[PDB]
Amino acid sequence: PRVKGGTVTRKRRKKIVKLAKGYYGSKHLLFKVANQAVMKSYQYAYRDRRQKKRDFRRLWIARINAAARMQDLSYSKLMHGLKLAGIDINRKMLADLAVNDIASFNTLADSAKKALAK
Amino acid sequence: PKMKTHRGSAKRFKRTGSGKLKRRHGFTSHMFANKSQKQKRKLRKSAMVSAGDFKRIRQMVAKM
Amino acid sequence: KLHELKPSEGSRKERNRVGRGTGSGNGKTSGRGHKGQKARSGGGVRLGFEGGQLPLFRRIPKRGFTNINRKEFAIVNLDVLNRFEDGTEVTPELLIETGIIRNEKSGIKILSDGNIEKKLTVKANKFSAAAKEAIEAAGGKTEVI
Amino acid sequence: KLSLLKQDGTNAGEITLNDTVFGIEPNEKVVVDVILSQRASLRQGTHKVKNRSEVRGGGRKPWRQKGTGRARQGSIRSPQWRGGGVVFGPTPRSYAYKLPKKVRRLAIKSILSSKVNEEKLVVLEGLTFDAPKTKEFAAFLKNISVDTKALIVVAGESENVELSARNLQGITVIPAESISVLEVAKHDKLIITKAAVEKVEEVL
RNA sequence: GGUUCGUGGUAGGAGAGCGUUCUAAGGGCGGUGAAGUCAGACCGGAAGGACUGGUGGAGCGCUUAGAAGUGAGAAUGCCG
RNA sequence: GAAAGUUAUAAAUGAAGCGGUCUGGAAAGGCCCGCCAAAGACGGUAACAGCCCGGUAGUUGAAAUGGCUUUCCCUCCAGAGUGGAUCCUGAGUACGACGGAACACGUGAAAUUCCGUCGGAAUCCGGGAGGACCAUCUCCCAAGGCUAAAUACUCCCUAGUGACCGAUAGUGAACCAGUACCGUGAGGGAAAGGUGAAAAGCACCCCGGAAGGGGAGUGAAACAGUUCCUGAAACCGUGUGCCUACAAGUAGUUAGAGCCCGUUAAUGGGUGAUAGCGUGCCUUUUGUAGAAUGAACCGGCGAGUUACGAUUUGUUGCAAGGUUAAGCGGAAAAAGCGGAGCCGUAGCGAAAGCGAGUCUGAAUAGGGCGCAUAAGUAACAGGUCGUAGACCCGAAACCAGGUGAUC
Ligand SMILES: [Mg+2]
Ligand SMILES: [Mg+2]
Ligand SMILES: [Mg+2]
Ligand SMILES: [Mg+2]
Ligand SMILES: [Mg+2]
Ligand SMILES: [Mg+2]
Ligand SMILES: [Mg+2]
Ligand SMILES: [Mg+2]
Ligand SMILES: [Mg+2]
Ligand SMILES: [Mg+2]
Ligand SMILES: [Mg+2]
Ligand SMILES: [Mg+2]
Ligand SMILES: [Mg+2]
Ligand SMILES: [Mg+2]
Ligand SMILES: [Mg+2]
Ligand SMILES: [Mg+2]
Ligand SMILES: [Mg+2]
Ligand SMILES: [Mg+2]
Ligand SMILES: [Mg+2]
Ligand SMILES: [Mg+2]
Ligand SMILES: [Mg+2]
Ligand SMILES: [Mg+2]
Ligand SMILES: [Mg+2]
Ligand SMILES: [Mg+2]
Ligand SMILES: [Mg+2]
Ligand SMILES: [Mg+2]
Ligand SMILES: [Mg+2]
Ligand SMILES: [Mg+2]
Ligand SMILES: [Mg+2]
Ligand SMILES: [Mg+2]
Ligand SMILES: [Mg+2]
Ligand SMILES: [Mg+2]
Ligand SMILES: [Mg+2]
Ligand SMILES: [Mg+2]
Ligand SMILES: [Mg+2]
Ligand SMILES: [Mg+2]
Ligand SMILES: [Mg+2]
Ligand SMILES: [Mg+2]
Ligand SMILES: [Mg+2]
Ligand SMILES: [Mg+2]
Ligand SMILES: [Mg+2]
Ligand SMILES: [Mg+2]
Ligand SMILES: [Mg+2]
Ligand SMILES: [Mg+2]
Ligand SMILES: [Mg+2]
Ligand SMILES: [Mg+2]
Ligand SMILES: [Mg+2]
Ligand SMILES: [Mg+2]
Ligand SMILES: [Mg+2]
Ligand SMILES: [Mg+2]
Ligand SMILES: [Mg+2]
Ligand SMILES: [Mg+2]
Ligand SMILES: [Mg+2]
Ligand SMILES: [Mg+2]
Ligand SMILES: [Mg+2]
Ligand SMILES: [Mg+2]
Ligand SMILES: [Mg+2]
Ligand SMILES: [Mg+2]
Ligand SMILES: [Mg+2]
Ligand SMILES: [Mg+2]
Ligand SMILES: [Mg+2]
Repeated sequence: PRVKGGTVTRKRRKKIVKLAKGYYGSKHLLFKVANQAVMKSYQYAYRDRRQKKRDFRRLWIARINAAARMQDLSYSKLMHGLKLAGIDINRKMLADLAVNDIASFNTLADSAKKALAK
Repeated sequence: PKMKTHRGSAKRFKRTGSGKLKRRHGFTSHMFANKSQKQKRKLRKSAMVSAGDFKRIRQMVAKM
Repeated sequence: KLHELKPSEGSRKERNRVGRGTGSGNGKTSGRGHKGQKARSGGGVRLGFEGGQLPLFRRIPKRGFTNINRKEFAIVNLDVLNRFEDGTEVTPELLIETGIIRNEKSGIKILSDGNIEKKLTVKANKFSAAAKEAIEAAGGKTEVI
Repeated sequence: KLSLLKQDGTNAGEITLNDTVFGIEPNEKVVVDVILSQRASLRQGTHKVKNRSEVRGGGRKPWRQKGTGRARQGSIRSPQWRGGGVVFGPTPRSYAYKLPKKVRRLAIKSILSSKVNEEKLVVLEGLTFDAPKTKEFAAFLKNISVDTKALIVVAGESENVELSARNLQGITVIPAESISVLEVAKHDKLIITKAAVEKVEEVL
């Protein structure tokens, strides 16, 4: 029996053009151009889930550094004192205190400063 | 159509009782003044088709 | 139960189709490689070809001849003949009567493999020396037809 | 083994069927194989397409091999052309095949003994009608509770049994030597007369 | 159901599957609106599958098997 | 040349529901009740009909012509044995030399058959063949002719079937198709199906020369109005929510304010100032973003298949056994019959031959191949191979029959 190729080719191709919604020009209209724009976007999104974790740690580090220099300390000396004393708070929350609750950040900076002095 | 048997191989090959192929040595025609008696006394015997050659000529002699 | 047919498991398999996309491993080149004589349609060499080197069958000599008057016998051993009853006149007609001998090519020859306990009176065209001796050791009698 | 009924629908004694025919353990793997082969041997296989050597036309090279700027072409009936030939397609062919004779006998016994374990076999004293009457067959067919598709197997009977059941939709009549795996499996119940049971056991 | 060791990949080997047309049996829905077509922010590990609404105006699914003219983005490919 | 019967070529009769009710433009549909059936095949009828129509099963029918069978008429006809004096039984024939061909057989140790050219028999006390040839034996009578059925094919007619196509498919041609068109000619050779159940195919009014529109009307529907069912994508436009004229860009992705919305309701939708990262897809390559190749875009079409054999794996039946082929039978069935044949059960040797052994050899030696140490077979499914175009497209060229000196 003959199997003519209807109703299946269009359904699969149209599902790709829908994912290319918002692209410039023919990248959201024509299948071939939109097909390789969808594959590239998946490739860009795959490795940007890795840099998103790198991008934020650099932001926290550069922000704890700014608040620590207001207490006659550098970031590196602050981190050495905290680990030496035993405080286990990570960069995400140390940066949170430096912006929202700067009063408590000075409390942690005192513990780090004392541990570096015996 | 049923496949044909290689007629040039059926004249000089021979099947044993275990499915192997037996042949004769191939340096005994006319230059017997250049070969020692030790060579000639051993080239008159028979030999077996090696495994490498067998895999290449299985289908040519399938029906004897 | 025509709506619940289930063939025996392992008795049937789904065939392989090549050249249907790269997600199946048999896509672009369809299991053929790249750009040879074996990658072409209808390509390939003879069954015994070796690319110009002399074939194996052409560096060994022929041997022998075929006898037109060759005689080939139907072989029955001693163990099969033990199924008869004592004193039975074993005859080539009886052998083909039971169907133990399907075709008597040029005759019947009894060989001496196994053992015989019944005292029989066998008849055939040929006997092996050990087979005739063994039958005579059990009070038998062999007469050549 | 089985209660024997009369045409009027009343009990009429008991009949014992052969245990080597109606009482063996069914082999379901065998029955499926025979059913598939019997269905595949029913198709005509009258189908065909035209190659590139059978479509009218072709031969002449459409244009010059080099210089024109078009692609290389050799005929207008090539497979990739609009009116060209088909590459492989169908061809006239037979599909029939047959299993070894002993396997075909074991499938008949198994399908004919599974209808006993399911209580779907009705032995009957004798079926006959003086004149063909489709109205009387329906009245008969309700005296015994079937209400579905059935296979009527009659050996002696008469010619009025086939005439008076031809118009019914799910009712088929066979003369007791045409019994087969596919026909038995295609129907729900199996009404067989006592005389037809004797002939069936004689064969197998 | 646990423990240990693993899980980049071209040519290539092995396995399990999705989807299309037709056939058989069972069971179904449809002028109170079938297939098709359009839109959507739903579901599955993938191929893919539902639901709701607009158009359309008469056919089409589901389950288990079977058979193939079986799935296209490229051939200076053919036609529009 | 007559008669009887049959059949083909027109046809006749032919059962049973206007059943009630719901939706609906329309009932054949849903629900609830009846009936016919040797008729529940097919098609039509305003949606899906055994009971509305043409019909169907069954039973009937032929003035006329063709066909067949039988009979009558008609026509024509000697067949058995015993003898064997004597006579007849296919002449430039059979054969042979030379040169070719057909025989599965390529001149070969080449029988057999045929052709051209030369030579050239016997004839029953005879002649030919049995794969050079001679002797014996066996079988048979050449150089004259005729012969039905079993076999091959389908331009056609009748009745049917399909796990065949469904308008780029299926015939080149579903439509005034070998047509239009192209060529001096032989020759090559298309595109093109669908209003609606019913034309009920828009009376009349308004703008306009008209075409074409806006009302009104028919219709279930006119966003069904004369390429008219459905009406996708490329492509062309109108309106609008967010952004955009100091900016260096494979156009996206990750973070993200502001503004605008409100979903298959869930860590929702649209657009996005700004910041980080980021050189298309395929092919061919040691290596390509590549200034190496292909693609203007969208849609349809477009490439490992089938038959017969070989081998290996899986499944099933039987098992030292397994299995039938052609064919008879039948419904394009299923049994049944059919054992002819094939594979296995024993191998070794060139062969005679011997045989659980055998060959080589002077050998009781040694060694090679085998048994000891035994599972095959039939059918189906997967992989691969062989013969076929064999995976799809592509040459320049070769041969055969023809058409051309209107240039
Ligand atoms: Mg179709
Ligand atoms: Mg397609
Ligand atoms: Mg955007
Ligand atoms: Mg020599
Ligand atoms: Mg697979
Ligand atoms: Mg691969
Ligand atoms: Mg590809
Ligand atoms: Mg390649
Ligand atoms: Mg290669
Ligand atoms: Mg041609
Ligand atoms: Mg040509
Ligand atoms: Mg065509
Ligand atoms: Mg991997
Ligand atoms: Mg890893
Ligand atoms: Mg594979
Ligand atoms: Mg469909
Ligand atoms: Mg819809
Ligand atoms: Mg295809
Ligand atoms: Mg592709
Ligand atoms: Mg394209
Ligand atoms: Mg009538
Ligand atoms: Mg009537
Ligand atoms: Mg109404
Ligand atoms: Mg009604
Ligand atoms: Mg009908
Ligand atoms: Mg309608
Ligand atoms: Mg209709
Ligand atoms: Mg000659
Ligand atoms: Mg001559
Ligand atoms: Mg003579
Ligand atoms: Mg002979
Ligand atoms: Mg001779
Ligand atoms: Mg003749
Ligand atoms: Mg066409
Ligand atoms: Mg169409
Ligand atoms: Mg002209
Ligand atoms: Mg008007
Ligand atoms: Mg007007
Ligand atoms: Mg109007
Ligand atoms: Mg109206
Ligand atoms: Mg319509
Ligand atoms: Mg339209
Ligand atoms: Mg559009
Ligand atoms: Mg500036
Ligand atoms: Mg600006
Ligand atoms: Mg730059
Ligand atoms: Mg950016
Ligand atoms: Mg860039
Ligand atoms: Mg390329
Ligand atoms: Mg290079
Ligand atoms: Mg190139
Ligand atoms: Mg280009
Ligand atoms: Mg394109
Ligand atoms: Mg192949
Ligand atoms: Mg087996
Ligand atoms: Mg017949
Ligand atoms: Mg039949
Ligand atoms: Mg031998
Ligand atoms: Mg030995
Ligand atoms: Mg010797
Ligand atoms: Mg001329």
